[PDB]
Amino acid sequence: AVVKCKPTSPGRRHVVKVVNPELHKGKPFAPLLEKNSKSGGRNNNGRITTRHIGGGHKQAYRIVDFKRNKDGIPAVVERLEYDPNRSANIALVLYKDGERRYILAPKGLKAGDQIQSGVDAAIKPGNTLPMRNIPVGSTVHNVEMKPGKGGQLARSAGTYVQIVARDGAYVTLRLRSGEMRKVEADCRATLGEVGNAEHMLRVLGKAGAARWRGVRPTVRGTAMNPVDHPHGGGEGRNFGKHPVTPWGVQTKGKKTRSNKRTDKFIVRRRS
Amino acid sequence: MIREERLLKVLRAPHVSEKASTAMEKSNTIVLKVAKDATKAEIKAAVQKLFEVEVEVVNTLVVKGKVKRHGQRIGRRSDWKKAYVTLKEGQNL
Amino acid sequence: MKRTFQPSVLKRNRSHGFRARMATKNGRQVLARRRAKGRARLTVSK
RNA sequence: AGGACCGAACCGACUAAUGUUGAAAAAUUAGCGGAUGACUUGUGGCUGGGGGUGAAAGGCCAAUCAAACCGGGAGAUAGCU
RNA sequence: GCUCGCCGGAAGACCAAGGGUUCCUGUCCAACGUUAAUCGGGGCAGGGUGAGUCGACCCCUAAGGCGAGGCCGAAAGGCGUAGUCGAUGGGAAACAGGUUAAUAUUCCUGUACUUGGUGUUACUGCGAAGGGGGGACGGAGAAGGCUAUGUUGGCCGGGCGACGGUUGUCCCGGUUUAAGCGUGUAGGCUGGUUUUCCAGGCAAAUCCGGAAAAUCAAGGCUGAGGCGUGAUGACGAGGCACUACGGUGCUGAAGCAACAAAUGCCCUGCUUCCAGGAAAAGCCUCUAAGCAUCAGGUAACAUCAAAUCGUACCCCAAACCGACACAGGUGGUCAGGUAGAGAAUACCAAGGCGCUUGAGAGAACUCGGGUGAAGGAACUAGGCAAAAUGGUGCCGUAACUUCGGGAGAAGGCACGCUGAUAUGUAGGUGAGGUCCCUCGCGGAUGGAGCUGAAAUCAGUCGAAGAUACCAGCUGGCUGCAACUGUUUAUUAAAAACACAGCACUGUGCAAACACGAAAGUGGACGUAUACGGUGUGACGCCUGCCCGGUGCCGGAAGGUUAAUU
Ligand SMILES: [Mg+2]
Ligand SMILES: [Mg+2]
Ligand SMILES: [Mg+2]
Ligand SMILES: [Mg+2]
Ligand SMILES: [Mg+2]
Ligand SMILES: [Mg+2]
Ligand SMILES: [Mg+2]
Ligand SMILES: [Mg+2]
Ligand SMILES: [Mg+2]
Ligand SMILES: [Mg+2]
Ligand SMILES: [Mg+2]
Ligand SMILES: [Mg+2]
Ligand SMILES: [Mg+2]
Ligand SMILES: [Mg+2]
Ligand SMILES: [Mg+2]
Ligand SMILES: [Mg+2]
Ligand SMILES: [Mg+2]
Ligand SMILES: [Mg+2]
Ligand SMILES: [Mg+2]
Ligand SMILES: [Mg+2]
Ligand SMILES: [Mg+2]
Ligand SMILES: [Mg+2]
Ligand SMILES: [Mg+2]
Ligand SMILES: [Mg+2]
Ligand SMILES: [Mg+2]
Ligand SMILES: [Mg+2]
Ligand SMILES: [Mg+2]
Ligand SMILES: [Mg+2]
Ligand SMILES: [Mg+2]
Ligand SMILES: [Mg+2]
Ligand SMILES: [Mg+2]
Ligand SMILES: [Mg+2]
Ligand SMILES: [Mg+2]
Ligand SMILES: [Mg+2]
Ligand SMILES: [Mg+2]
Ligand SMILES: [Mg+2]
Ligand SMILES: [Mg+2]
Ligand SMILES: [Mg+2]
Ligand SMILES: [Mg+2]
Ligand SMILES: [Mg+2]
Ligand SMILES: [Mg+2]
Ligand SMILES: [Mg+2]
Ligand SMILES: [Mg+2]
Ligand SMILES: [Mg+2]
Ligand SMILES: [Mg+2]
Ligand SMILES: [Mg+2]
Ligand SMILES: [Mg+2]
Ligand SMILES: [Mg+2]
Ligand SMILES: [Mg+2]
Ligand SMILES: [Mg+2]
Ligand SMILES: [Mg+2]
Ligand SMILES: [Mg+2]
Ligand SMILES: [Mg+2]
Ligand SMILES: [Mg+2]
Ligand SMILES: [Mg+2]
Ligand SMILES: [Mg+2]
Ligand SMILES: [Mg+2]
Ligand SMILES: [Mg+2]
Repeated sequence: AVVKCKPTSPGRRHVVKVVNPELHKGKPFAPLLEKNSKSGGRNNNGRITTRHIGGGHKQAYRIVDFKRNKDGIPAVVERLEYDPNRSANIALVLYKDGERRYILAPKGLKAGDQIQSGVDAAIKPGNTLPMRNIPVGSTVHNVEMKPGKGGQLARSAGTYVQIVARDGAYVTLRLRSGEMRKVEADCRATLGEVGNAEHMLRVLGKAGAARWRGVRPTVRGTAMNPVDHPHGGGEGRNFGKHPVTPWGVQTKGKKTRSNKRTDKFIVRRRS
Repeated sequence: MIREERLLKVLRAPHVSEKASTAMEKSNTIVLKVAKDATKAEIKAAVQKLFEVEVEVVNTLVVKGKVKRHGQRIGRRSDWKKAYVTLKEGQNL
Repeated sequence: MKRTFQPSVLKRNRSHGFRARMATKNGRQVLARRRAKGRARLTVSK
């Protein structure tokens, strides 16, 4: 459902929108809602620590079940919903014992579908199982890193993880980045891909669209004075230097990962 | 039961003026100078017991003292409390 | 035009008031200095 | 429907004249731009000086800014007047 | 006092902030007021601010602040849990009339309403730091139903006109009424009820959520306005009598309808879109520990209480911010008439002002404007400035184009008044009357009365009918930037910055990175369709060769190489 706006105005000419008629047009499930006020990139010292954040639409936080630890009880998908906090869509599910929860909506999951989590659940999209119980070569999403901690990998719209091999108490996984990573075989994964894969086909069309999402403008370092960026200065457009961050670190190709604690779980880097 | 001493403290002076006199003739109200911390109940009880009169309601306001000048020197008069207390058409204090 | 001083009692009290001075040792040093000088008015509170 | 169009409030500040010991330490008059938006505005809050903030002009941070203001080192030093 | 002029979406009225006696009265004119001053926001003295219902206080929380223990840090301190504060937001209740020199929803008169404590009666399962419900929420858009309000008619009171006419199809004025209570209407939402069960709501729940039955077919909640009452009252033009000439007192007619109509109400509604739209308490409901012929709750009545603080006055300003009685700045509400699309604009109403030096004269020159023979950009760096265009309806409109635009392209025609169409039309509103029923704020019909565009034909006046105020100059070639935005507060608004888009690069989550000696925090309650950095800058067609130098990435055979030994 990718549709382009007619050029009735200069700010509409290039707009491409993704609209899902399958989504709920009403209000979200109130008992699973929380407030999340905005930070503007400021930390508890009040200083800007991440640039280019501010403004944007008010959002309510939807408590989403990333653990899926309620094993044994089946559930039905009531509807699909828009989530402002993330790219992917979320689904409201009703457990047969009378409990309602939000889950990430995987690709192909519509109203009426049944889901189940546990060691003894069927291998079908939406169901969560320990990767010890999932056939090798399965497309999964919402992958746990530590058992019982909740899904942390492949959560954005359209993403998944490939279960490449299983030897010992460990499974080899291929991540969206191309990295090959070993994780413990007791970590749960949900079958299938994350839905809303057309999310990347959108074209914002105008500056105001980026402002609505809370992104503030980026000023090129080469356009400022030398006192406040390494790239600054010159009479006319001049560069004559190797590109760096505002803090002087070379910013085209220099590697920054330094974590010896988790080096043992990486099979190959994304390259 | 507000004590005898407090009742004897809370009344200071009648308020003499044209508006007070008119309140007396028209609405059967006496206007009093009372203590700054004196409450409506204390004023009512003191008026009833020392004036030997029956009271139905007490209205209170605080007067802000005036800033005047005594020979190039700044000087301010004190705040005070004034009470509009109504008598019930039978006592005529 | 819009000048620099836009009065507000609440903001003045919170920024320069007695409680605000007493809340940090530097503010208490301000009070100590102003008492040692002999100021008739220590703060903006009054 | 629209960072859509004309146009008041409102926000601004392109031209000209006046004023330049001003009515005003930045305005007035006639025109001028935006005017449902990246809009505007009230109240309160947070970020502190080699620091902040900056759709970036070295702009702004109380008529002060290529390093605020106040006090102190302090009677800095001055082959200069 | 009588004339004149000005504002009237304010130059009127009222809140908030800010100020603090500037408010009212008597007295005085030294100093202050850009002059005089008998006057004043000046001096001096007195007076003036009345609340259960307005606000604060109070209960509840947002951002944020503080923070027992705690974690961290040479010290000073930093951060933060349980908590506790913090409105700009949520939470009970009052209206109309009258009165002062100065207060009034506070005082008086009349009519109301809220909350709680005590006593009793009757009935009875009550009980929270806990569960559930609710409070509770966006932008835009569209009707429909109303009201504030206005106009006209009717009614009542008065008038008969300084100069031709004016007993009428004439002139002037008035024609007002609340909260509350009763009614539950236009409309909005939702299918109800009694059963039986259950991996859920941290345990319990009879409450909420889920599963199934049978029955019923209309129940429930919400809601402007209207009407009745409130009100045989109050108010009321005017009239009679004084007046200390400021004003005081008594009396008191009509007090109806039709039509028009909001940006206000129903509406926290409905339709729709994506950027997906606070919290907590009050409130309702459910049980646990536990009390249980007591407590405790429900309903009816009686009684008591609702403290304290603010309340004057200015508030687009001479009282606030600007050193000034300073052409500046200052958030919200109110919103009449004619014309008009209009909160533009012109003249007016209510109301408020003539801006704290005047009097003459009628030179140059300066400032702000009007008009101009013939010419018409010859001016000048440059058409700077000025002049000009300017409305509605209809007709018509090119290259180019991303097919939306270009476009109001260009250019043209009509425009006042009167009569007829039509004693006022198309349309709108709509009383009676009749008919019907689950009876009412009900439906069908009926159309009196009221209101009422635009068009046509014919005449008619002027030089001129969008006559004033108001209100696009237009076209042709070209550089730059795609565009809307932003910027050097106070000589630069631009071709500069940003931008949607593109690319390189880093980053596997205790992410990279940033702020922090640290604890922590942001990134992000995000997870590579993500986040940071860098350069370029919509879109179209595209983006060639060089890795010698410098940087970055990968490799470790050999050489050199620190502390150490
Ligand atoms: Mg960024
Ligand atoms: Mg960018
Ligand atoms: Mg520059
Ligand atoms: Mg540098
Ligand atoms: Mg150059
Ligand atoms: Mg070069
Ligand atoms: Mg009273
Ligand atoms: Mg009071
Ligand atoms: Mg626009
Ligand atoms: Mg425009
Ligand atoms: Mg500006
Ligand atoms: Mg102007
Ligand atoms: Mg405009
Ligand atoms: Mg400055
Ligand atoms: Mg320096
Ligand atoms: Mg020294
Ligand atoms: Mg010296
Ligand atoms: Mg020398
Ligand atoms: Mg006028
Ligand atoms: Mg005075
Ligand atoms: Mg006065
Ligand atoms: Mg004088
Ligand atoms: Mg005076
Ligand atoms: Mg401690
Ligand atoms: Mg703290
Ligand atoms: Mg807190
Ligand atoms: Mg509190
Ligand atoms: Mg408040
Ligand atoms: Mg008054
Ligand atoms: Mg009406
Ligand atoms: Mg409007
Ligand atoms: Mg008042
Ligand atoms: Mg000044
Ligand atoms: Mg003056
Ligand atoms: Mg002024
Ligand atoms: Mg303003
Ligand atoms: Mg006007
Ligand atoms: Mg002259
Ligand atoms: Mg002239
Ligand atoms: Mg002229
Ligand atoms: Mg002439
Ligand atoms: Mg001529
Ligand atoms: Mg001529
Ligand atoms: Mg000519
Ligand atoms: Mg020429
Ligand atoms: Mg020439
Ligand atoms: Mg020449
Ligand atoms: Mg010009
Ligand atoms: Mg002109
Ligand atoms: Mg005609
Ligand atoms: Mg050229
Ligand atoms: Mg541009
Ligand atoms: Mg522009
Ligand atoms: Mg400038
Ligand atoms: Mg400029
Ligand atoms: Mg972290
Ligand atoms: Mg560029
Ligand atoms: Mg370019």
